[PDB]
Amino acid sequence: RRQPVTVLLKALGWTNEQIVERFGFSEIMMGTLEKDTTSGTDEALLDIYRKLRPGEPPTKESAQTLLENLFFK
Amino acid sequence: LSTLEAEMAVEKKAVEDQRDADLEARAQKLEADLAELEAEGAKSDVRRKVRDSGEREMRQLRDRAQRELDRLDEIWNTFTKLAPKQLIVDEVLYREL
Amino acid sequence: AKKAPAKRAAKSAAAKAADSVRAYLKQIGKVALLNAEEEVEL
Repeated sequence: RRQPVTVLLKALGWTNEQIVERFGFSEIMMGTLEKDTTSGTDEALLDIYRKLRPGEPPTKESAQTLLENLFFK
Repeated sequence: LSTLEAEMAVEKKAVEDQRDADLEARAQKLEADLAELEAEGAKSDVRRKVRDSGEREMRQLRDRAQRELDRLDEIWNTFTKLAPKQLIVDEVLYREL
Repeated sequence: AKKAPAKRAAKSAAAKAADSVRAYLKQIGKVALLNAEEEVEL
């Protein structure tokens, strides 16, 4: 729990303007990114990494492949 | 407690002296290098990216010295307030204690 | 990534935190692999 849907949309590497571009008519789509404090796409992967794999200090090689391997792979 | 605090102060100071010594050397190096950059005709944005890179390498040196100053303060605070039933999860800290 | 590498220091937040084998792997990971010269030394 405690996971905003916006923090992951940035985890793919999409910049916020894309959120404002794709979200559009969605008001809570902007307010969720407006409330979310995650700055950067790699920092959001880290907030996702410690919630998904608690106990293991991550690596930029492991932080990126985690999301890719989980679903897309 | 007296001799311990006294040995901790010197230790924390020795780290401080070093941070200063190291930080002034990296600054003079950047002064020397921005000097050659003006000696030759050098694009303005190139002279600033040398300072930007040089400024950032300094923040690293200070941050690292700060980390050790905090690690040392954590050691001393922990040991002075130390009481039975307290829990120590660091184990690198615990080893230092 | 100069301010990101300081965020990669969240690896420190991980070393402070369910499975028993995960627990044992965390600790054996803290040591460092020797090369041929050190093995002889030891």
